[PDB]
Amino acid sequence: GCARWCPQDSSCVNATACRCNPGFSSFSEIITTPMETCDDINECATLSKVSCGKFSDCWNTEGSYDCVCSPGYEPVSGAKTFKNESENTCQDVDECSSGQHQCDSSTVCFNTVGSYSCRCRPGWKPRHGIPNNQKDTVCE
Ligand SMILES: C[As](C)(=O)[O-]
Ligand SMILES: [Ca+2]
Ligand SMILES: [Ca+2]
Repeated sequence: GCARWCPQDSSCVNATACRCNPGFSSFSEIITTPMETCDDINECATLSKVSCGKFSDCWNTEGSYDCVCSPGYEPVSGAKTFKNESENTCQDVDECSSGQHQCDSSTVCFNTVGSYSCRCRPGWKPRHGIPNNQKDTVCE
């Protein structure tokens, strides 16, 4: 059988009951009424569950979730999206060597984990207001 009144995001279990689809939850384990709702589980809140690993972030979605390397980090496996630690290959991006940085020609790019900084070349001095060791740094 298959109850046809099954609420959204749930699938029939028999002729008089339904079950929330994987990724959703309901108040009762078994839906026996069309008034019951199947709500999205936030996999990123349960701090209990394992992590995405280092340099990553958990992003919740309606019906699922995704792990992504944080800004300043990129996956060596080309896999922009992953599910667990084991799939984590987020390494830091070297904006200086990759020439992706945007330091004033008057400065020298210095790479850091997750970011990067522009420093004053020796014998040079920072312009006014703006300080050194920064992405907006400028020297004269
Ligand atoms: C993509 As949907 C509205 O079936 O959760
Ligand atoms: Ca979710
Ligand atoms: Ca970096």
